[PDB]
Amino acid sequence: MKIAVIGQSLFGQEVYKELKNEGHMIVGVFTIPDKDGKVDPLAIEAEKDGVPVFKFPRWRLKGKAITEVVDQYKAVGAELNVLPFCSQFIPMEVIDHPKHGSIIYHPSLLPRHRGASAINWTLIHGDKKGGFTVFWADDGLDTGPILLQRECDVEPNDNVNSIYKRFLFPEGVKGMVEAVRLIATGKAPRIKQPEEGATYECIQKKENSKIDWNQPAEAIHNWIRGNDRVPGAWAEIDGKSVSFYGSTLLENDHFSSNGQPLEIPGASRAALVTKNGLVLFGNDGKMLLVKNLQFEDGKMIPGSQYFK
Ligand SMILES: Nc1nc(O)c2cc(CN(C=O)c3ccc(C(=O)N[C@@H](CCC(=O)O)C(=O)O)cc3)ccc2n1
Repeated sequence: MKIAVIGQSLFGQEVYKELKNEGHMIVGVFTIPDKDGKVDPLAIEAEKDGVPVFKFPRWRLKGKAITEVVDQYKAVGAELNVLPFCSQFIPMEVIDHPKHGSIIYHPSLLPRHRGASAINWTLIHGDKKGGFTVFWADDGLDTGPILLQRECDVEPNDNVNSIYKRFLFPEGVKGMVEAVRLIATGKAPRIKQPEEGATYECIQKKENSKIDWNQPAEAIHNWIRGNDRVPGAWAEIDGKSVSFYGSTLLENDHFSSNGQPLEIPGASRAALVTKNGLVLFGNDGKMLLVKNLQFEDGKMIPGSQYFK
């Protein structure tokens, strides 16, 4: 069938590639404009195939959909919109335009974790189970009826990147492909989302990923891994804004074997720089270990080397 792909990043590219190699006509790709001279991977792949690439900076403006944008989209004649990882909220005149409407990839077990930072919050809350959902877009935020859903285990030391690469990405690509296949054969369902279990969380940017030190070690661990690597949980250390990556809960050891005292404003007590990384304390006195630190200037250094 004729598909419009509205998304970005490598996930958008992979969904694009699998759909076209299943024989669907990609009549248009609608991704983000290039910034810093870099073309989005989805735009790159599509232009090689002679598929029309669009790079709208915005779809809606002052409450309403932009007219020029909507008519450019409508011209490609999509029978279905596929939104692999669309970072932009889409006007209903676009969503409802195709024969089959629009389906959306979302990396949480809806109704839980509605919102664009669902993966982050899956970890921040320390969910034991995560996964993704392919749903039919409606006017609400991640509220549309479910087409399919897939579940995975959350590992105690999973960060965003690791659960994304192990499961959410590869199985998500196959889920998007299977969903389109169900639509084509005309047997895809519309499972209305249950009210019970529905949650919303804010979008995770750098400013609101600042660390609250006044929590148990486990909650700090979940927070840090839940923002690793983007946007990157951070805290003030000696006047500078320092980002934390690669957290693991740590019961061992005393002390663990000495190490160097590092004062952190707001921390329940002083941290310890050790040979294996930065040991941090929660308010319950328990410990976590952070492998990597990053200052505002982007260079990553091992926590063991803070003083060196
Ligand atoms: N009609 C419709 N309905 C949905 O549920 C959508 C979900 C998504 C995916 N998403 C979260 O799962 C999602 C992604 C980004 C955003 C978002 O708000 N992005 C911009 C705003 C873009 C805008 O306002 O147009 C931002 O706040 O940074 C919202 C939801 C994308 C488009 C959607 N369009």
